[PDB]
Amino acid sequence: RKETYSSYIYKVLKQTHPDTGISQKSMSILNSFVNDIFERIATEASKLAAYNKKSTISAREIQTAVRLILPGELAKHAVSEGTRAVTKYSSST
Amino acid sequence: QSRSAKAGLTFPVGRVHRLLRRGNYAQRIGSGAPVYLTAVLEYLAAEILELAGNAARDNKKTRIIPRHLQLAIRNDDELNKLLGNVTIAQGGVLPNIHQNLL
Amino acid sequence: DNIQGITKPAIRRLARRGGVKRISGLIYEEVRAVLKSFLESVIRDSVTYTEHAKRKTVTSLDVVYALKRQGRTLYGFGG
Amino acid sequence: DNIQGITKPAIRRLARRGGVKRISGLIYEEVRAVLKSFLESVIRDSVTYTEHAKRKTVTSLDVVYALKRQGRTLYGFGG
Amino acid sequence: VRQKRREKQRKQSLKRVEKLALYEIRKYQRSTDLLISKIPFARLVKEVTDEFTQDLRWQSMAIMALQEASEAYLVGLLEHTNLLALHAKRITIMKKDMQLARRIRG
DNA sequence: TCGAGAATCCCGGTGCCGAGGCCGCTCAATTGGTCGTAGACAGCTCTAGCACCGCTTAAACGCACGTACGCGCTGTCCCCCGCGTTTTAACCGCCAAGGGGATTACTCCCTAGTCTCCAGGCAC
DNA sequence: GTGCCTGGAGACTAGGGAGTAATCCCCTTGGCGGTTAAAACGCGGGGGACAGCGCGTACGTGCGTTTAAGCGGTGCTAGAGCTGTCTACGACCAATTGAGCGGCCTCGGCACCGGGATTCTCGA
Repeated sequence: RKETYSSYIYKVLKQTHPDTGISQKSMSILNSFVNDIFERIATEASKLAAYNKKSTISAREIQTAVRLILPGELAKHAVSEGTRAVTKYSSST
Repeated sequence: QSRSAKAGLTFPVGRVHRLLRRGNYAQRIGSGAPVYLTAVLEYLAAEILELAGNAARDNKKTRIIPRHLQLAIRNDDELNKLLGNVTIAQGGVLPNIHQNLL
Repeated sequence: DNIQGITKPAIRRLARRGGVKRISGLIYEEVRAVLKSFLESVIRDSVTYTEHAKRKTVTSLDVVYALKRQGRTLYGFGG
Repeated sequence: DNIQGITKPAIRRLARRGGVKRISGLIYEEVRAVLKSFLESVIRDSVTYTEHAKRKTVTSLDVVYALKRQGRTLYGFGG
Repeated sequence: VRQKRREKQRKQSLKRVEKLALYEIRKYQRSTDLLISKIPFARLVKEVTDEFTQDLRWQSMAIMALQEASEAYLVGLLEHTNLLALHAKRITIMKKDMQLARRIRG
């Protein structure tokens, strides 16, 4: 009983391309990859928070971290997706 | 009403905020932070699953194998910038015979 | 001896995976030596992980943590 | 015009400092090209650092942290 | 012994049905599985762990991950030395070719 | 030559083990009144980069001997390689002992918080 | 050398981790047979590594010249702290609910297995 993204990966797979199946080892590879990029963005956000006197991790710290790690097209699409979701969250409480 | 259903999110934003709180990273986490973490992880997951769906489409196999994920991660320069150092288990290598031997 | 368990056609098939036309007879011993060196360099950390943990099983979590520490991270066996 | 801020005997003396004696004519232009592609990521990372600092002047600690993130840690300009 | 009968039937099916060096390059470049024999590699890593040990156990998936990582590192070094080999006008590689890439990486 | 009978090509039936779905569930996700605490703005100064150029000044631009050697051709020479043949241990299945991994938790012991008194530490 | 501001040092009281009893218990380590695909020994070779030569050219080296460019001054200019002052602002324990895991049952293309139609041989 470990907190796994597996059902969420199958859910977000079934929205855009439901015709493709998913095995077990590939799903565990996806879970390890998303946990690796999650802990990488977590330690980079904590590092940028401890840099310049801001202990609270806001959207500014993690958007600077997303702009820091990712390439230009990837950071552009990621900051677009992040701004879309933060407007959809701050609007609908 | 969970925090995921307040923005149509699927990745566990409350669980992610919990792992940021009790995870030896920082002290405070703002309310606008883990929804944005859920957003960028959802974008990366959607990108890699769409690449895996294309790799399953053009290789006439209806399932996702680690070779398809390896050809997804290694045939893109943005993915070679992001994860050009890690490997995929049973993913194989890039078929590319060099021009001097040909 | 167990260092010569990876024989000559094994390294031949590895080179054919890596795209070599013709290979020499001096390759195999240096391949085995650098393989033993890489195995020692990852196994020292992978067993200090399991020696700290009051354990005697070299767990897959320990070897993927030692691989993540030394740069070359694997996916699928934790993390 | 600042793309030619470096000169050809400077690259020649840097090659004598390292050990390269015979230099081709394309080496200086390829050195300018690899300098162009080398400084750009670290400098735009320092721009991201200064945007995180929400100011105009780029401070030195942001440069040290950018070179630490890139893997080119420098000793003597912080800590 | 129905598992033994099924194994003998599968072995008979493999024995009946399943049973200029330019082809092997394009052949082994699309292969996905491992290529090192398993239990001699397990005996070798058991001998390597005997230098830095105590009866230390071993999970099987850990040795599988080790075999995968070692095969990946070896094909990475070999793919990097092929370019330096053909750069020195050598189609046939040599031990000098796997010295600079072992030197300039570290 | 007719026809009946045996062999085979192609079409239809059936195991079968992995993908997909599901009931039970049970320690986490949600919300909440509060509460010490981060933190954002602002006078105000002070301090580090920028321009002009006073005054020099080595150094690059570019052309001219000249010969070292990169590229290509020619001959050499031999060492892995395809192939055949003999050996050999890997994989699989199976029998067996048992040994550390995992899970439960309690006194004890070491830490967060607390105030109190003192010796480090860059500036004059 | 001289020095005052302040983190450092430290004991007492709640309050949460440690490793020693305890017991499953699953994975593993060790060995016996077989059989088989892979490892090993050898043998002729030919195609690729390697030494050497032709050459010419382009950089090693040197010289007239410009060419920014460096060292030193100093005002102009505009960006970096710090103490007040106030607002947000994310966490703490608790009732209620939830949603993804433990283990279970259902499909479905792939490979193996049998008939309908066709072709081959003989007989009638």
